[PDB]
Amino acid sequence: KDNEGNEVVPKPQRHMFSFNNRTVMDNIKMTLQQIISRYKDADIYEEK
Amino acid sequence: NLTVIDDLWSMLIRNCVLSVKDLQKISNLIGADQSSGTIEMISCATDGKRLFMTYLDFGCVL
Amino acid sequence: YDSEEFEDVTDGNEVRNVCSNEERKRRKYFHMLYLVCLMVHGFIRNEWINSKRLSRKLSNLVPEKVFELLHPQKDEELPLRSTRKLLDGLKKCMELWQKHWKITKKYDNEGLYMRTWKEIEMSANNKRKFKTLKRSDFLRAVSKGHGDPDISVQGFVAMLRACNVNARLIMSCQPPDFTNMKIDTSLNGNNAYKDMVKYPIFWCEVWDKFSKKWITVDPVNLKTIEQVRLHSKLAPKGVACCERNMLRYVIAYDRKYGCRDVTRRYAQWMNSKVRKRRITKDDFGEKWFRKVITALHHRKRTKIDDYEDQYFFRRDESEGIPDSVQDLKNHPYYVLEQDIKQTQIVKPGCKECGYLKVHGKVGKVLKVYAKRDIADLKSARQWYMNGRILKTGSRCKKVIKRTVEEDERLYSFEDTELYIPPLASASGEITKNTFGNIEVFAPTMIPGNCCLVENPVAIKAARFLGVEFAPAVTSFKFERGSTVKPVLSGIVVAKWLREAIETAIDGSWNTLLLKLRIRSKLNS
Amino acid sequence: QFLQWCTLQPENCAVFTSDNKEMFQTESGLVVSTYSMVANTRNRSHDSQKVMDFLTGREWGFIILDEVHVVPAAMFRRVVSTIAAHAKLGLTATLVREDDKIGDLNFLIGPKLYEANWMELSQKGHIANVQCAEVWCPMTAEFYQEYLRETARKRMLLYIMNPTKFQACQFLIQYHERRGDKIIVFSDNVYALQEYALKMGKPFIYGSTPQQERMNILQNFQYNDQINTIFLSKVGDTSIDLPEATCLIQISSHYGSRRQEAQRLGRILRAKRRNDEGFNAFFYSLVSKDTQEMYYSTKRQAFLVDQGYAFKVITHLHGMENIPNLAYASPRERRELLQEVLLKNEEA
DNA sequence: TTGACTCAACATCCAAACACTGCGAGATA
DNA sequence: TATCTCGCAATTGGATGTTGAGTCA
Ligand SMILES: [Ca+2]
Ligand SMILES: [Ca+2]
Repeated sequence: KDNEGNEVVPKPQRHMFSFNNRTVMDNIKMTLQQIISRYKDADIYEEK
Repeated sequence: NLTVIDDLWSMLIRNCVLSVKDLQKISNLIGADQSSGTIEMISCATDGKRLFMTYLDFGCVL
Repeated sequence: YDSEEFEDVTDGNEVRNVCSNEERKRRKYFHMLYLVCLMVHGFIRNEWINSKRLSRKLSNLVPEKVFELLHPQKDEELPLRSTRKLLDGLKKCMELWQKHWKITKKYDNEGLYMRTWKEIEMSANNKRKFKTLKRSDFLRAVSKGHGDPDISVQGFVAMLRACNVNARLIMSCQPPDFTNMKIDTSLNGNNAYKDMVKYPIFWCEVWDKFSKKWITVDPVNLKTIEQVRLHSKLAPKGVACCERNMLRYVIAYDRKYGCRDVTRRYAQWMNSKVRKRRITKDDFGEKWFRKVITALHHRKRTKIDDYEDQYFFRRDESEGIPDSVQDLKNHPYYVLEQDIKQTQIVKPGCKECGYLKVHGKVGKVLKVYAKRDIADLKSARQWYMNGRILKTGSRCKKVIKRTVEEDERLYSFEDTELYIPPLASASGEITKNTFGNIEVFAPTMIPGNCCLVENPVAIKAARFLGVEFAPAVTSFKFERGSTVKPVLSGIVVAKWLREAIETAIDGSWNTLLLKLRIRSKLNS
Repeated sequence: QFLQWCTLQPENCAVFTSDNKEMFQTESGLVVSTYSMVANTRNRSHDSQKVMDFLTGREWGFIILDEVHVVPAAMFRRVVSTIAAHAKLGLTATLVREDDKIGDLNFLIGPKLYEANWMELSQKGHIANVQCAEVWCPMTAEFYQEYLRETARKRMLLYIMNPTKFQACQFLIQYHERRGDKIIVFSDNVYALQEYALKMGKPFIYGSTPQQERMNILQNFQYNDQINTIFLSKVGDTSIDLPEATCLIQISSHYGSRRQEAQRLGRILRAKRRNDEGFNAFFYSLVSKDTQEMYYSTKRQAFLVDQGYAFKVITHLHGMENIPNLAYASPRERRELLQEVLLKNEEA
């Protein structure tokens, strides 16, 4: 809500992760963004 | 003469003290774009501080 | 905050032409403002160039031999030989300036070349960090020999000044073009930079006391020295190049903080082409530009100015009639026969002063007249509107139609006389027209012993004082339906009643009281 | 107000006035005219005479009339004989009219077919339930003795200028904004209107106001929701009635014209129609006690009982004691309003 | 590469004086 | 029948210049 009872989206829900290693950060970032891309593909499939 | 000065001082629309509204009436009618806060003459004329101008103060302004 | 710091990393896949009049005026104003700012920049930079701390350093760059070449002995028999030695020194200075600078930087964004209106519109859209350049930074850059071509030439002028030669900084001011009325003002990207930098914005002029002429020097961009007669290597040529370099305000700054408009030297067609693209094309812009120059011209006139003015006058004499019809539209000196207004005549005894070959038609030719030989005529009514009546036995010079038609006669200024209205009487009574008003379209039309008081309440006042006046018809309001209306903007009273009226319209204690005293001695 | 909302195109219906010169004897289609132009002493220009000549020339097959009772039937009969028409129509408003002479305008036109049965019309949904109320605001002892010393008009200047009226007005103004209802106040006095319209911050439509500023408020009232309290004199009610604002406040009332105020208040309630379930159209009157205006305002409410509208009395609503924004509540502001009214009585 | 056409949609210039209060509608104690 | 109010009466333009786009020789 918006402090009264009318719905809003002031911010989007997100997760805060902290990384310490660089190779693993590169790998997790590339994997996650690739999953995001495949997900766009699957949602494109589903919205039809 | 006193009669002439009172006549000059009695050229308004009351005959009681020259009020701010009376000075305003005169200044507005003779053409004067004067702000309500442009008392100046009348404002400074007030010797005893009662917010108006009596005969003696009018005489002293003249 | 958290999204501001921690950047979203994602893979979002994804497979006519004339603006409004408001924009016209906004472009004219922005053009002026921008020009002024540029001219002030040139003034200040010229100050910096005069820096003593810098000149003592740059002086050491010029060998004695070269100094002597820059200040040759006056040669009586043939002053040209001295000019020669001067030019050789300037050339050698140009050569060693290449040695001095070494690093030249590119312009970050179009430098001071002309920007498009679209670019100016979108520049406000996105802010950008700007590395400030203080006077000290400028001096350090010039001494180290690091910077864009503008800073380079500026340093060069500073060097010449260090060697006590009379060297001007020349700036071709490139404000946005207020004549370009297009909405979309896109430019060709092909060779954009190379075409932009094909001609310079800053260069140098050096006074040659032997031949008495300014010598043009661009030691950085075109790397030449020329003695401009009719053609200059520095004026941009080609549609591509003139999209970012429109030559219209070439400004000269000298050792002594002078400021002179020097476009005439570099513009072949000042009076026909360039004038169209300058704010000076009309009387207001003329005065405005003269005001700016004067504001930037911090010295007395010299004999050199006299020489340069003679040069400009000869360049004006020899520009002559333009080659094309368009360039004679609104020309300051000439008019085509076909452009003489229906309300104009050729002054007696005058004829054409030249012809125009019309491009596109074999042997087709137009008659060109000097504007000094065209006389403007007005009708009797129009002259009265200018406070003039016709002389006795004046004959009209032209007859022209109007609307329901009507044959109106036109007269020249010489056939007209200044209208003098009758004086006010002793009591101050004015003589008025059939409507009970006095018509006052020109100062002349006020009676000699009278004055005009313009005020929304001047009538109420004069009526209130019961004094003698006349309402003043100062113009005519044209309004809806079909009907003209007189504009009674005030009162004509005798002169000795002015302050009475002004009190009446205007109204200290004494003034207010005295006006009351009068109002009463008057009513009864 | 309607004929363009209606199918009528005024391109043919030239309006003739003898001042509003219009196209006569050339109108391709129907015309709209008026009794004053058609036949009256107000034949200022011969445009009316030419319109009548054209009316004689063309056998006008039908005639539309609106409120002929006011105009004497003599001109009606004169133009009936002059034009020699085919048919006419009477859109009457009253059962009994002054034009019921020996030659009845009925048989001059035709028989009766329908009667404006207001009990059938004024109850099915248009007025949205009139709620006639009169706020009985108190008066003061300084203005009462100065009220009795004044007579012959210069005495209404002490009646309208009351410090508790500003406490009842700013309370009903803030009360209607909490319910989401627009307010359309009415008055009679000219000066006393600008003094109550400038201090509350409520644009105004009054006498001799330019129309460029008059239509701008109507664009800020029909579109913008920030202007829910407008102040109209007698021009903005006899020209255009607003179908919005289900809360009406009467402040300045004139004697005699209490039926003319009833015709003005009735045209607002008839314009407000949309058939809502609640649709409570509140009417208030800030009447001060023991003044000569509230006893004439009872004649105005007596006309509303004749129309069938219900009238109730509200002495004070339990909520005005909790509003700190009521001007002239403090006795200092009541003495400052007393000096401003004493200067107004010295000017009038 | 040049400029003189034409087209169309605005923009811009320029002409240039009647008065002002009476008088009937409705309504009015 | 005397008294106010108050409305009512008395659709700038047309000629000429500027601008950019486009077409032609
Ligand atoms: Ca007084
Ligand atoms: Ca005093």
